Amino acid sequence: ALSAQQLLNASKIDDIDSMMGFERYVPPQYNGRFDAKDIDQIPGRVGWLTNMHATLVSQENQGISGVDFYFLDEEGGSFKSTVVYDPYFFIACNDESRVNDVEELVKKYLESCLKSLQIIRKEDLTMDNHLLGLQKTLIKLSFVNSNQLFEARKLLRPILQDNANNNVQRNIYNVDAKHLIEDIREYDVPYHVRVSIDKDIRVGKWYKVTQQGFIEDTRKIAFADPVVMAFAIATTKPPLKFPDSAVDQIMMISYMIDGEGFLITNREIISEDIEDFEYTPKPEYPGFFTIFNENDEVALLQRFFEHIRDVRPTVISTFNGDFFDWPFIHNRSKIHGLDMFDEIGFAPDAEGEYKSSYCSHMDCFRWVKRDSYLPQGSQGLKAVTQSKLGYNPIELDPELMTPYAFEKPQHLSEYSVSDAVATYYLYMKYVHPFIFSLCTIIPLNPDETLRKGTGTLCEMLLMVQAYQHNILLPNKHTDPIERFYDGHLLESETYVGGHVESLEAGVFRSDLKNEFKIDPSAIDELLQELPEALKFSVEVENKSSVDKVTNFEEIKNQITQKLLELKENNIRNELPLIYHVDVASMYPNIMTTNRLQPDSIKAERDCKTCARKLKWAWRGEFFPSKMDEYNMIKRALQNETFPNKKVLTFDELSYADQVIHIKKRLTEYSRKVYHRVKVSEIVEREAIVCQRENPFYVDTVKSFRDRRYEFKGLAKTWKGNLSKIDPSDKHARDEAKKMIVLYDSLQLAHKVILNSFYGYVMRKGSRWYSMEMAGITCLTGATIIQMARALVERVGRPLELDTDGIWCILPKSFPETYFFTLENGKKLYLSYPCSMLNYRVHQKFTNHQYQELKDPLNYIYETHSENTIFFEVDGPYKAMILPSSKEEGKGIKKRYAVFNEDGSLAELKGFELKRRGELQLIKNFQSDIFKVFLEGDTLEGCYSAVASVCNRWLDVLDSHGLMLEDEDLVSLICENRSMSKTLKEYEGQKSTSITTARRLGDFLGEDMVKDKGLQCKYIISSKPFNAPVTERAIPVAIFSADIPIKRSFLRRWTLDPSLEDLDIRTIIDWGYYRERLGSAIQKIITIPAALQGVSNPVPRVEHPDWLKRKIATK
DNA sequence: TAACCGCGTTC
DNA sequence: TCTTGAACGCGGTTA
Ligand SMILES: Nc1ncnc2c1ncn2[C@H]1C[C@H](O)[C@@H](COP(=O)(O)OP(=O)(O)OP(=O)(O)O)O1
Ligand code: SF4
Ligand SMILES: [Mg+2]
Repeated sequence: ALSAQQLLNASKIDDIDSMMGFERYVPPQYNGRFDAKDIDQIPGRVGWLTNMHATLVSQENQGISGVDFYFLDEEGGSFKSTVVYDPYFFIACNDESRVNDVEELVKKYLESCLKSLQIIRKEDLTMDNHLLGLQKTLIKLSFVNSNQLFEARKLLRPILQDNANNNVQRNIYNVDAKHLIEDIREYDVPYHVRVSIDKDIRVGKWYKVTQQGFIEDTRKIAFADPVVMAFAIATTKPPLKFPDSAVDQIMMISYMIDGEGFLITNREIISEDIEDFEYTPKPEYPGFFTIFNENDEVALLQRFFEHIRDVRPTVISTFNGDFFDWPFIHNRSKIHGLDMFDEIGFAPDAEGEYKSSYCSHMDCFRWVKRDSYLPQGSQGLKAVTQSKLGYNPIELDPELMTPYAFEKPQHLSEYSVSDAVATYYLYMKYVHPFIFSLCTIIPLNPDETLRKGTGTLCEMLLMVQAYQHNILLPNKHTDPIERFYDGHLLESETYVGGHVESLEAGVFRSDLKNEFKIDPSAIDELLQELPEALKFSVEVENKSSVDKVTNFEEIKNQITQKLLELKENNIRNELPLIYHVDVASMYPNIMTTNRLQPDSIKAERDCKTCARKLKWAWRGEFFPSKMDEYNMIKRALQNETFPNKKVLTFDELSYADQVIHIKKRLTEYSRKVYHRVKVSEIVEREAIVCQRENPFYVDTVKSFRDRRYEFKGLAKTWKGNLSKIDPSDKHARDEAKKMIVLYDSLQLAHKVILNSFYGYVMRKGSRWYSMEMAGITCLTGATIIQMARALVERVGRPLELDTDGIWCILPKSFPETYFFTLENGKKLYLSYPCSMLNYRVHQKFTNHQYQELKDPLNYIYETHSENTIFFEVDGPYKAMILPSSKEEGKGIKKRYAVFNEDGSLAELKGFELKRRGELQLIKNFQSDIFKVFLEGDTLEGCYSAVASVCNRWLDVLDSHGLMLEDEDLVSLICENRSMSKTLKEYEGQKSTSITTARRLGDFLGEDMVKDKGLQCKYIISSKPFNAPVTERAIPVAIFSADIPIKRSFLRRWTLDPSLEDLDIRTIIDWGYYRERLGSAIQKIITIPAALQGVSNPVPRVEHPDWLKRKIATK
């Protein structure tokens, strides 16, 4: 069957890898001991593992499944070895009495696929008394191949759906072996992952291939060096349109190999014989490119395909090559009669992405999207290169590439080549070390470590831990389709997340005095807690003792001066310090403090201080209908013929689509009757957390957090090295910076995976699901951060607060940073505002019930006090600009701008210029104003220097843009906007992006709006009027097209049949665009100035009504 | 006015 | 088949 067509395919693959140099090496036979202390005398071959692929092999009739491992040896060659391992899953029963009887049933019903049967015990944390050593008995169903495992799984799931569904009734006045199968387990594990876990094999490690298995060579830890190749293509699309594979040609293909770069050209579209040249933006990224000037598109592709075979790459890297680059090559190779699989070994898979067997295809766009921590507006290759590579790649309009093929091709080749050097060094500096080091710990291959969701990565890490501790894997979670509460059907239940608040707004600077009204009782507490808060810092936060200090009383008196000095002067006016307090890896440390894991959340029925009762906050959004109502609409629905995708009944439907209809018909009934559709209620629930459960989950979080803490630490050490270096030595400074951009990206690359251990608990299909633990983690974080704000509020003023961070000001007379001294010829760091917080969270949040198993054989536990929740401080900063809302008594959260002592921009957040695709004028306005919030010498002087830039930008919108040129206009007025889906999935929804897409469709043709993610760049129109903005967006692209279609389309949407004008200035509603500018100046300039006591610096933007009335009263 | 949506941020 | 979470700003429609 498919074993036959699956064993044919391997032949093909087996021959491809041999063509690309991957011999199938079988180790010599060895009748000796499986020694580990010396692997040198055991005969075999050493290799650095570089890929894995599940395959189907034959002896030495149906296939026996296994994994092909691709190696790079130390002699400079390569080989390939295979392991065989029986796929398997388990069966669980109700009655341990009858365990041997159902095994008899399994052997006979699964006769055609079962290979072996076994009775296995595993620890199951679902089970009473499992912490005393009790285990659960399972039946292990091994198989030959994975095609037979699937057959058996399709033979039992019928039984599983009888043992629950019904129960036939016969003799009403009155046990089968089939009803003992409670469930199957570990049935949905992918085969290649099952092998790497059970055999403890990872890509990026060194193994000595031997007859009895792979032996990890603990000696060599450093990676080997593959042969890397990155490439980017250039095409010849039509003007105004994205390239199509059918017609469009292929001008060039640039690529790089192991540090030497190459370029091949198509002379039927080009026009010159480009000569060998150099392009290195920085001396660290060489780019000497030798060009292969070829004639036709076939000579192109045939030289590319032959060069790959001549270099044997183990990794091909691209940039959005799975959605464009590769897929075009295949369609233009088929168009010219070639087989990519037969020539290179690449082909698309079930997900549409391109892969091979010997060569991992690394699409850099997936590391940038997932691990770069860059905003979506910075995920193009240019923004990525400036951010991560430290130079500017050459930009070129897409609508000038194919003309400049004939026009000026020696610059076109520089674009071609710049995209390659960007892609090659981006991969070599960021993608290669991150992904391959991630394969060291995560049991997948490079092209899957690169593409899986971060939640799935966490699932993989937790499975290795569950397997090595002999823990039975829970099945994948399935959400209940119907859930109720007090008689109402619910729309969405959730917990309340973190705590966000904006408190003050405006400008604050390290040289402009501020007013601090201080609570004396607050300092009185700081007075009492002071002796123990310093004993805190030296012990908990530095791992030392006050016995070794030389100056504890010397500094304790030193800082009690500055606090008692303030005890008298409650009201002061001094320069402020701008500081930031944020706890390091909050939610992970909240979890590892409270021993929080999903299996630790028990009930009353799952059970002297082991149970730790913690509180979370449930939030439900339910309909305002009762079940009498709910019952009434189901009867109406039952008398309706529904389509089949000829017409079926309501009960013949799928239950999932039943609720869908019910919800859509309860959608409108509940509204017209019960006045609304969503009613919100939040109840604070309590849950217990066993402090003695198998800590396999929380130990995976602690292990991964510790793995990130080192990178986050090394970055700080190199930050100080950059401080203590002369402001000139080029190499030095550069080197530092280079290292601090790598170690910040790396620690941030671990940041999302680390925090995905908390999100995994709520993920759809999670094996370890529990709404309780995610809610407990958030409310603990909320209560911690609100306790911290209540303290700083009484001694300074916090400006903004989010989840675990607090921006604040404190008077300059407040104690800042001191350093303890030891008799070791060393010193210890202390910043009092951090420690005063950390002492008091270590007094109201430590876990005095943390129990750990300290002798397993006798099942003894021991209690201690664990808490790893520390604040960290960054600063002091020079300035911070916080906007304010256009409504009364309301700031705005999640956006501000801070500035380093240097004047450099430290952090800018939330605003429109960072966001992907807003309107460029607002983006250009914002990238102009925050900089001149640093000029001037008084506050009201600041707001007027910034007002100059505000009025100059208003002059552009007030003068109808007649100062900007007819080409520098269209970009400053553009509004580029992405559409997550395709048009027909938006029917019923009317936005500006919607109509721009439909208008761009019947102009350029339906080929423009085929795939999703399309960029709706448009302008708002003046005509028609007395109408919505929704029905007024004009696709900006028409203005470069042909005049009659210009007038035809524009006249249709303007409702004016006369072609009065064709200029952008004619149709654009300037009153709209100046109102969107007026809102920006209100939020960032004037309203902030008012609340700081400065009259309107830009009186051309008018204060809102409520603030005028508030000004008149004062 | 206020609820509610899509998008893309900040956590 | 594959799949981290919630809170929020802002423009825009809808009730
Ligand atoms: N992608 C995310 N997914 C889930 N939770 C997140 C995410 N980002 C931030 N958070 C949640 C969990 C965080 O611990 C918590 C605080 O975020 P944040 O302070 O920015 O980083 P962090 O506290 O986890 O590490 P650190 O502060 O050292 O950079 O909010
Ligand atoms: S809290 Fe105590 S009684 Fe309850 S399950 Fe855990 S160990 Fe058993
Ligand atoms: Mg934090």
